[PDB]
Amino acid sequence: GINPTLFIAQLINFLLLIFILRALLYRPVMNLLNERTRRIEESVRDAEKVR
Amino acid sequence: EQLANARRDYEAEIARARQEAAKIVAQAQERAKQQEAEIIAQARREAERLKEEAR
Repeated sequence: GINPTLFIAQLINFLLLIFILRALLYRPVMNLLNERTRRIEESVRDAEKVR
Repeated sequence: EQLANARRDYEAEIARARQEAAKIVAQAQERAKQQEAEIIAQARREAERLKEEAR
């Protein structure tokens, strides 16, 4: 398969899938940040309560 | 959640410790009153013995 039109279409589809994956990965970063913040807050609260 | 509830739990624990301290203070006061009454009785007995010796 050697066709410039096919290559252009494949590149366009790859770019669209890249945007979709960008949104999907942007969600996981927020999820991980929320988890880390929750863990830090829990540790701080436990220390304060013990003191 | 344990820390959030444990703020009030520690407040209640301080209140319970204060109640236990009040109970211990009451027991100590009762013991001290008994000791003071015993000392007063001993002083009265010594006074009676001294009066008898003087007679």
